[PDB]
Amino acid sequence: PTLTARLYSLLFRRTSTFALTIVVGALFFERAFDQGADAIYEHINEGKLWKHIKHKYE
Amino acid sequence: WLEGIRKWYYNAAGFNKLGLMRDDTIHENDDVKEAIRRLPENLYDDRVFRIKRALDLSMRQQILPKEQWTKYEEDKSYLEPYLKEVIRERKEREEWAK
Amino acid sequence: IEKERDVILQELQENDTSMRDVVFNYLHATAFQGTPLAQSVEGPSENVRKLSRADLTEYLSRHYKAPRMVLAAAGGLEHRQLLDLAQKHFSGLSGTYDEDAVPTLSPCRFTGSQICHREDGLPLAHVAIAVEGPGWAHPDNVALQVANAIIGHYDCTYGGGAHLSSPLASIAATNKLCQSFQTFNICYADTGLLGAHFVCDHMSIDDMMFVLQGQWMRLCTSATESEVLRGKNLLRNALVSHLDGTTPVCEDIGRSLLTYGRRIPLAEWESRIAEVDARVVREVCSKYFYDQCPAVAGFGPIEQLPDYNRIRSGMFWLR
Amino acid sequence: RQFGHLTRVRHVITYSLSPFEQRAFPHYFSKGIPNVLRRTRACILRVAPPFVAFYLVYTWGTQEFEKSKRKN
Amino acid sequence: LMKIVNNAFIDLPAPSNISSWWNFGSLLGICLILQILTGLFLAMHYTSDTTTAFSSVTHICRDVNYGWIIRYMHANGASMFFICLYMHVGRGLYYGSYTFLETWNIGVILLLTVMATAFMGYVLPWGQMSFWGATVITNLLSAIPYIGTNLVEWIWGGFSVDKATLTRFFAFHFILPFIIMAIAMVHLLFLHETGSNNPTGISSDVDKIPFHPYYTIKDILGALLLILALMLLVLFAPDLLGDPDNYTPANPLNTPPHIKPEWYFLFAYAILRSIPNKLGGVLALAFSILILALIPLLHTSKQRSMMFRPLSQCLFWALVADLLTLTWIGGQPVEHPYITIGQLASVLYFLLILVLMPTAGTIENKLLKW
Ligand code: HEM
Ligand code: HEM
Ligand SMILES: COc1ccc2c(O)c(C)c(-c3cncc(-c4ccc(OC(F)(F)F)cc4)c3)nc2c1
Repeated sequence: PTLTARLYSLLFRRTSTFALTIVVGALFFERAFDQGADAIYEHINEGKLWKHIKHKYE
Repeated sequence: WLEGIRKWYYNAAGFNKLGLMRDDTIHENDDVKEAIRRLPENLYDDRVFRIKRALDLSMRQQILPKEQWTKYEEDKSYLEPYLKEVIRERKEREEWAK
Repeated sequence: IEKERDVILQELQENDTSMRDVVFNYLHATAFQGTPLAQSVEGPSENVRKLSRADLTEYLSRHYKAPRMVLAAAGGLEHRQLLDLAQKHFSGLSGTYDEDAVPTLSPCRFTGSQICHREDGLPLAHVAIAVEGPGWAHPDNVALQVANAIIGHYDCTYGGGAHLSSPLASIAATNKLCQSFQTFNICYADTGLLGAHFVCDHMSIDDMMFVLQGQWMRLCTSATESEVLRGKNLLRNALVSHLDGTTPVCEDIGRSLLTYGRRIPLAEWESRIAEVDARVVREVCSKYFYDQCPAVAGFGPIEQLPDYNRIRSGMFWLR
Repeated sequence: RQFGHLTRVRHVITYSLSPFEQRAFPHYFSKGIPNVLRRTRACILRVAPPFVAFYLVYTWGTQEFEKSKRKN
Repeated sequence: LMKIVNNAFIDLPAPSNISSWWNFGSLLGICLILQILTGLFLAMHYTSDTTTAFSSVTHICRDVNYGWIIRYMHANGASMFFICLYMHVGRGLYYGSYTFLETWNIGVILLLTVMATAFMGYVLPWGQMSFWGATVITNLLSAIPYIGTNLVEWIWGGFSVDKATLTRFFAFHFILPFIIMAIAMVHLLFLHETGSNNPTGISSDVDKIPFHPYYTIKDILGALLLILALMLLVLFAPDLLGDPDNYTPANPLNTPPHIKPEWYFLFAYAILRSIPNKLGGVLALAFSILILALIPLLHTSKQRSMMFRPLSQCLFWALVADLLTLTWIGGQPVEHPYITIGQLASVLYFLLILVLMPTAGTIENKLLKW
């Protein structure tokens, strides 16, 4: 069967298991989202932030 | 001519576009509920459906085809004969106190 | 043909008052939409008016064939006596048919839906909720007959009252939430209906659908061997008590030879019962109750009836 | 108040499906869009003109305000 | 057995057709609860004295860990808290909910109770437009005969806005929202005796629905979009609705060029600047608000909504333009083009409400043979 059906049978069926997914998702989401977001901002503002220039003054 | 103007206003209002009649729309009021209570079951049970259908339309923000819209000449005043009776009863109660 | 045409139209007007029969007919209409099972046995009054002799000769010449049929009996006779008459009489049946004369049955599309026939003029409210069933031959039918039997059934004439075992029946007799209810499992060729029927005052529905669904989800999560054992002993007696008389026995023969192909003796039913315990019930009910899309039906002052998303909301727990 | 005795209704039927058995976005673009334009033309001539009138008095008042401050 | 009261949030009968316009009633319940949490955390670092207040905001906006976001979720958390009203009210007037007199007259009492609270709240940063705002606007009560010279000095706690004027606003400000929260639960109480209205104005007892899965998630949506338009301003244009002269500390000996309240009062202010007679200007100001309490006594159409009242629709959306005008005139200075406009619009506001809109439904009845 599809993946969606496999996900439901294991995770979204039991509300106990369900909730643990959400916490687990948040952790890897919290990590992944912050890395990707910063990369965009830095890429836009490349060479304008402190760390991008900090090497010159150590 | 005024009749043509009454007709245009009716279509402009648009409660024909929801299949309603005029008396289906009147403000719920003490003199009115009395009149509604006196309706027969056939005419009443039709009023309820004309309303409950219309609400089901405005929820979906839709209307009916032109074939089902209420026609101006067909705008039945089913409630006024009973309502004008009630208001007459009210003025007697007031006049009797005076 | 024209006399009985008038009679059957008179019967429908009578069956318009048998509120119970209406609900199941409304129920099958919604569970089994777009399929034959949505139809009634009696069909619409239109076809009753628009029928012909030709339509019947087609129906009879098509379906009544010996292979699809069964003769069976019970009582003070002998098998061998029955054969000598079958060959004498039933040897003449059309035991054959054209290349594609006999149809076959495909599975039918269950669906999750609701039908709410509002009629406040009538004093009581019939309700019926159910789900998709296994079918006849599916073995977990046995376990479910227990599960229904745990819930049991009730009328306002039963003198047990509060002291009954089914906590649904106990509560209902206490608080007078209802006048009646029951638990059915209709079994079709490869599917069926599973649920319950109940009657109650228009100011008492919401309390029933909150306790009824609770007991289902109770079983899906936690049921004890004692009450399962209580249910098993009921299922034993029902099969035995149902088989008392030459008539219901040959019924059990006839349909079982059509549904299962053979008959099952009570020894084998007991053997299938014996393999039941609490673990079986938790699983099977979890397959067919827990977090499913049921069919719902109503007839009468059903204003208090929870909307289907609330019914469906209660088909699971947050536990 | 509560459900059950709010009013009286008779000979009315409702049919409904389970949301898990139907799409949440049926004909979302195919049918929804002209309904909007239909919902738009039905009312727009009653909403527009005072705001249309506003934009003019906004500019005309703005320009005349400017010209007042300039010189002879 | 509280949660029989939660049936007003779960098993409550509600109609089926109601569109987004009704969500603005709930959102105030979010803004209010949102704003209280923010303004509280501002109290932790605010000082009610004149020599320390303006800096205290700086302590927040500079040295505190994310103190700055809270200031702007809170200031602009008041602006959005009045976009919500003015649409929450316009519903009540356009769809004709004002027939629930008990609620409406309390709807007014919530409005005033608020729209003075922002006035007090705008002082607390203690800048120019804060001070001079309060200096001008309190003096209007001086126009009243035989009292005003006594009452204004009393409110000030002195003879001009000074320390004790500030410190008491901070206390009148950080309390009334807890009084507003009461009146809301009151305001709902008389609503849950009648149940809400629909676009049609028709009794919806037949097509009611619960509230737990349907409008809840609808309010979760509508609340989410609100948090967008708030945080956009906080994260993309925080000085937009502000006024930069506020970021100069108060100087009572240096009047700013443009004195004005913030955008959400200005239509009131334009009405005042329209009239030259001072006292007569005031009674117009208070009447521009209190006129809401005269609406139901001016209901004339035997219908309720305005989906089915064409002429009133055209007049209604004209009233909105008159408001938007008055919002604009008040923000702009006082000169011969804008004086003339500000006079006409203000006359329309009272004229249109009292005369035309009643007159319309009378006419509309006549066409329907009523
Ligand atoms: C309920 C209606 C309220 C309205 C209309 C309102 C409005 C305002 C406005 C517009 C400001 C100006 C802020 C600025 O310009 O930076 C302000 C300041 C302030 N508000 Fe609110 N507010 C309300 C409730 C509250 C509540 C409930 C609290 C605390 C729990 C609070 C605490 C403050 C404080 C301490 C200030 C001064 C600090 C500062 O402005 O930086 N306010 N209020
Ligand atoms: C702190 C301020 C307020 C709070 C907390 C509040 C809260 C609410 C809520 C949650 C509702 C139900 C949703 C709705 O019907 O739209 C409501 C209804 C209503 N509000 Fe308020 N509101 C406030 C301000 C106002 C104001 C200022 C007015 C009038 C000037 C008003 C007039 C009404 C009316 C007439 C209704 C009922 C209308 C109907 O149900 O058709 N409210 N209020
Ligand atoms: C049918 O119209 C009505 C009728 C009666 C209503 C009523 O009696 C109340 C109390 C309210 C209400 C008032 N404040 C706040 C909320 C709220 C809703 C979702 C939240 O959840 C989150 F998503 F976080 F915003 C948080 C708060 C709801 N709304 C009514 C809307």
